[PDB]
Amino acid sequence: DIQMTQSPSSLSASVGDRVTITCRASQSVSSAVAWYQQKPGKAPKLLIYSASSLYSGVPSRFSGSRSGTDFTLTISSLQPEDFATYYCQQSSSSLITFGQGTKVEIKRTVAAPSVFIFPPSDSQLKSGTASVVCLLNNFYPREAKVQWKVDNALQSGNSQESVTEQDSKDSTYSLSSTLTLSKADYEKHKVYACEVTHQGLSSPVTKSFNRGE
Amino acid sequence: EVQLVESGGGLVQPGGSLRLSCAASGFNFSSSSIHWVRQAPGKGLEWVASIYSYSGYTSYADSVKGRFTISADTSKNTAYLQMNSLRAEDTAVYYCARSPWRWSGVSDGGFYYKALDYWGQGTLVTVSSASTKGPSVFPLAPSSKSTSGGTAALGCLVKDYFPEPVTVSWNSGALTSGVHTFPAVLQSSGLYSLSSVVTVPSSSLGTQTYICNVNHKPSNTKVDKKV
Amino acid sequence: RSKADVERYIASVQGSTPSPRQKSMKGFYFAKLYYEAKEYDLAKKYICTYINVQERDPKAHRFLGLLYELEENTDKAVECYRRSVELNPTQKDLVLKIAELLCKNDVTDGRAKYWLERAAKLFPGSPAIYKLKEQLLDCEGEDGWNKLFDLIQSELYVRPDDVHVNIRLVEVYRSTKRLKDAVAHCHEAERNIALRSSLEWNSCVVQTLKEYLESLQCLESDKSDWRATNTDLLLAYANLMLLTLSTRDVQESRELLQSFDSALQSVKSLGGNDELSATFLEMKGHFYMHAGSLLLKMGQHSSNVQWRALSELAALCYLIAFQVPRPKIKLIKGEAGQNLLEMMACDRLSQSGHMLLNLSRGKQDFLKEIVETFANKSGQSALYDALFSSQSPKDTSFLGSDDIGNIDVREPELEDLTRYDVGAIRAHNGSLQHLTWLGLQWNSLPALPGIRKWLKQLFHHLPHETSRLETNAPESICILDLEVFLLGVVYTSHLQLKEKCNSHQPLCLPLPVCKQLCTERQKSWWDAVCTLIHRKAVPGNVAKLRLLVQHEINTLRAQEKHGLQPALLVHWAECLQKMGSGLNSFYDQREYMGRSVHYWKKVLPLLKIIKKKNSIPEPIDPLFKHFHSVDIQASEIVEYEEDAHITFAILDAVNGNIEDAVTAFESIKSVVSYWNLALIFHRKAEDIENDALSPEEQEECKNYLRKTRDYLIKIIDDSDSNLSVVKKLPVPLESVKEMLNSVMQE
Repeated sequence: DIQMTQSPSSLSASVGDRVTITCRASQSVSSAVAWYQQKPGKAPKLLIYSASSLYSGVPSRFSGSRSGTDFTLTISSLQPEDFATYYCQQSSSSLITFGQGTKVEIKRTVAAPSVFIFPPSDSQLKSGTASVVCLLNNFYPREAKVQWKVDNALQSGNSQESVTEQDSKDSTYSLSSTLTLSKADYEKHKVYACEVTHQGLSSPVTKSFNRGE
Repeated sequence: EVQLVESGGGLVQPGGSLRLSCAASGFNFSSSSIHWVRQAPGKGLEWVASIYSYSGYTSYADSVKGRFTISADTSKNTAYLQMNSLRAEDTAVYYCARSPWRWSGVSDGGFYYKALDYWGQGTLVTVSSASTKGPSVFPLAPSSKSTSGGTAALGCLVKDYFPEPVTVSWNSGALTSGVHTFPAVLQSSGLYSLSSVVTVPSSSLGTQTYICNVNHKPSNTKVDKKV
Repeated sequence: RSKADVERYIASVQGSTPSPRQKSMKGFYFAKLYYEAKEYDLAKKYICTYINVQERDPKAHRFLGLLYELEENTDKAVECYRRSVELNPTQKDLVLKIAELLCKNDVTDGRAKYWLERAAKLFPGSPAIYKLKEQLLDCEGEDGWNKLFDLIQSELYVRPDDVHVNIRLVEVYRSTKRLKDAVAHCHEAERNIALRSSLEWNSCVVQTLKEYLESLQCLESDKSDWRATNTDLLLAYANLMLLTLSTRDVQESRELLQSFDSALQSVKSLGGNDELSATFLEMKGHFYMHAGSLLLKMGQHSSNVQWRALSELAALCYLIAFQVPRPKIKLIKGEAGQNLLEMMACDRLSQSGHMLLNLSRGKQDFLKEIVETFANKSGQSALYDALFSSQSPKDTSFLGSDDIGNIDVREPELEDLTRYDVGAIRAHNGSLQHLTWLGLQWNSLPALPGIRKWLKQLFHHLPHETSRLETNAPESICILDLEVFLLGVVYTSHLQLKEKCNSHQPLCLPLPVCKQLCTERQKSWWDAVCTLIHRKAVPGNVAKLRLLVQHEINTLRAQEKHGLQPALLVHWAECLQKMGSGLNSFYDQREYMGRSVHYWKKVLPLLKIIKKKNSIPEPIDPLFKHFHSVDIQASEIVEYEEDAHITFAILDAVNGNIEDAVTAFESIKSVVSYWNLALIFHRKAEDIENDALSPEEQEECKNYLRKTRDYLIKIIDDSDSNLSVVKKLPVPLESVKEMLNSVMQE
């Protein structure tokens, strides 16, 4: 099977930059590749067809190119409206495959997340479950790692997190981490700590609470 | 004047069946090849089906081969994606698109399409044996006494609901700025859950009553919760 | 010998031995001469009757088996040999035959093995014995049979319209003797519009159904779905009859009629009020219609005395068919099934309708005489006589037992006929043969067919005119192109047939009997553009099909090197003006008027050279055959120049050049110019008639409405006085009066 390996997976740049995205075809493929722009939630739009031909209506700053089995999308001067996800697509014999995609995030200076831990509410304990929430607010870049400590004991496989898209005003992200298990296990431990590691943090920082405060 | 409209989506139980309808207008449906491309949440584009322009030989990805069936009707000027034996993995936003005969070439060993020019709005298809359910709201207030100087953080936990979407607002839209509502996550049970939070001056805490307003329309649920 | 020598001997021994027993005991000796006169559907029934009285004769039984061998009915031929063998064991050669046929048809049953063992001991180590031993081995094994099945299914996936492949599936089902699956696929496949049009497929459908009726599996399973499958047989018979009549010869068509009539008699007894009963209703009509068409085929070749009598007889048949009411559509289980049944109903009324007319135009109220003279039961026997040989039992023949009650004897109404045609365009998959026939049938009538509505019924959502008219790429095909095409196909066909009969009525031929009415070039194009539009082309052949269409586009649009005689262009021009001039919407008016002006603009240069009696440069392999029969003459030039100038003005008016349009319209005092003058004066009045506005302008506004009234009155005054003017009306007379009523009440 043919595979289109897209690189990089996530890119960060600012306006005016000359940006480049590349896709490699595993097998030798003919010039039947395309490029698409997909803004969050909206439909994908066609930018380049047949490798280097511009789709009617696309701005002139877009250009496609190929070298061996590596196809490359090139934006001469990035614009604010071009900060979206891109995809490469090959059409082989009775088959179409897309790249993993490339997100173009707006670059800015670093920001440290202001963290606030929150305990499970009385109402939730009434139901029989216990969820701990750890906020990471208005930071940059997207990359971060959070760890959970129950009485200074690592936990994995029982918590999850989700991240907001890059905000429009300050270009910062936010993350909500949820540690969910039964009230029975929640009443079995007293100390709870949420640790955060981030490029913006001088050193890792942790905030914690004790059941009953 | 030229457009594609997707319909026939909605939720279904695993092992069930659905039928999507891609209504086309503005280009001769006979000379256009029709494709379907799904996309799960936070995932990339996956080609699932194609129909050669002037004849209609099918071709599917192995992830759905034998289960799905794509068809084209000249009289109704509409294409469809019949889906059978649906699995939870098939949960995704299904788009359709065309490729004119100008871009549809047939070669020894299969045919190729140069690109997909016209795309549709995209109809959602959810596959999950979980039954509809309203959200349970648990408050998340600050156990802080002016921790971060003059500003504190509060939020609401929307949990144990199905299916997406849920909408949240604070003080019925009065508290617009500072808010960040996070996408939901599929809990192994089958129900989704998300959090909504906002940063507000700690000096105003206790003075301005803070209330999050969640609305889960698929289950006709409305809940206001103070923090 | 001939047909007369053998059928005249019927009266020879009929007058010597008239009792039923001796009449049937002569069947073998009757059948003795039909086998020599090449009559196998007849000889079969003659010998079969002698077998009804002399059931123990090994010679007669073998003779029928040898006759079923010529019919290639293995199951029937084998059984006959069996009877002759069990009566007389000394017939060794028949033991070989039975063993020979059992091993060739199917080896799955051990019966083929048994008869081979006996055949061996009767002919020790003969050359044929080993041959049969190898044949029996030839048949594949269980894995082998399954292997073939997967190929056909995988082959049918991408090629469901292939006649041969679907036939093979029924044969494979029949080889494993799972006939229920054979009919099951046969039923689900009678919904395919293409397969329904295949002569060879329908023949297989008739057999696979009959085989199932007699099959042990049909009785054991249940008697509930028995009715369902029975319907398809009748349906198959109707389709098979339509096709056999056109392609096959006189003899084969008549033989199929007998199978049709046998089925009808076997079905009527059950009755009821379900799909089968409703199907029997519609198929009953088809029977007479095709029987009438069958009658006319024989008479065409024959003398005049037989022609009139046969056409008289056929006229009754078509009449019977037309009378039959529209079948109860609601009563069917599914949408596909019921829509199909109605489609056939429309086909019946349309085909029989035009025939009823073309036969009635010969004389005055010719139809009345046909009913008053042959509606008598005497005609029922005269019909059975001409169609069949009287020897067959007239009791179990549906034709002889039908209750011909209260024949409407009312000629058809054109308006009903139009909606029958339009509803039946999809009856024969829109073969250019089908449409060229209809178009010709309306060529003799005073009202014209809604061709644009035909095309809309076939190619849905095909634009009237394509934006990208600049190129001839066949992705830009438009309903206008097709409409312009069919016009030429019929205008060409009419002239070709006119030339043929001149060397030797042309309207009177029924649809099956007549041969290809279009040039293979034209037919190839229509079949191409059809397969292309409906998306039933072939990825490989796409480029070829696409180019085949492209080649002719430049002619349908009167572009470089158009093979168009000036007369055909003029016909296109006026036929589109008047076609468009009667439309209500502006989009359609503009388009049809545009094309009309376009073709006009291409002719006028030719007419000017023809106006001075010069020579036109004849074409190179034209798409539409030229004819001197309709070559334009100077006598008609000034009319076209005038009639064209109208078409110019009309488009000027639709575009907005009212000043130039009126100036031209007023120049010629024509009935059509009145309807145009009136229609545009009314619009200038109605809009300004009631809004608050300068009073002086209001009086001027009323003044136009006053002109409208006058011109409509000039139309009706001149219309009622002379008939030729009634035909020149761009719209119906009642439509002109309709506006006038509203004009004055305003």
